[PDB]
Amino acid sequence: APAVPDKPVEVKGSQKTVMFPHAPHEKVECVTCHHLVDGKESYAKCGSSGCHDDLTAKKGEKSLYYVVHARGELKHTSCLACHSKVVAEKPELKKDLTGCAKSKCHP
Ligand code: HEC
Ligand code: HEC
Ligand code: HEC
Ligand code: HEC
Repeated sequence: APAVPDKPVEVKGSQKTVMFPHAPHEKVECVTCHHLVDGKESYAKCGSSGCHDDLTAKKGEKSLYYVVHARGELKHTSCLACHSKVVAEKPELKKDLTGCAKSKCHP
């Protein structure tokens, strides 16, 4: 597959941009986030046209916000869904991984 980015990359929303760092996720399988689409591999941007291209709505499969922040039952793992579990085991990282403000995602 392509080489994983070695510097934080930009995850553009409609107003905010959150930097995503691959290094701390080196042990997570690529497919967990870059999930298969139509049975095929894809490393395209999450908010690509035809993917999670609704950058303003809070819900719906097309909502980038939803695929990122939902803790609900999803077809794939969201950032918050996994972070909740990590935080359950490492409570000292609650603010860093799940905070809406002053977190590692939203400083
Ligand atoms: C606490 C539970 C949080 C609240 C409430 C919000 N976030 Fe986040 N967030 C993250 C990413 C990767 C993005 C960019 C992609 C996108 O969702 O569009 C954002 C963006 C926002 C936004 C603005 C949405 C927009 O610009 O269209 C809002 C209002 C927002 N977030 C609220 C990632 C993360 C993250 C990293 C794991 C955490 C802990 C949070 N966000 C927490 C919250
Ligand atoms: C979730 C925790 C992830 C894991 C595990 C991996 N990647 Fe990733 N990657 C993820 C995001 C949120 C982003 C930003 C996409 C965006 O919306 O901008 C990326 C980006 C990439 C890219 C660059 C594509 C691009 O954004 O233009 C590549 C080439 C990439 N990721 C590769 C990759 C590989 C090979 C992985 C496993 C070793 C891998 N990623 C894991 C989220 C996640
Ligand atoms: C288009 C080629 C896509 C890219 C690139 C990414 N996603 Fe996706 N995602 C896409 C579809 C067609 C679907 C529906 C389910 C399916 O697998 O066919 C999804 C689903 C998700 C989900 C679950 C959403 C739900 O409502 O259950 C999540 C959590 C999700 N996608 C996350 C995600 C992330 C973080 C991506 C970037 C690394 C990403 N997707 C890329 C289509 C596409
Ligand atoms: C589990 C399968 C994960 C998914 C999906 C996402 N993240 Fe993650 N993240 C995970 C771990 C194991 C860690 C490290 C915790 C530790 O023990 O130290 C992280 C860390 C981050 C961080 C913090 C890095 C730092 O600055 O210290 C960020 C900012 C982060 N993760 C972002 C992020 C985003 C935006 C995701 C969705 C695209 C995402 N993570 C998914 C585990 C998992």
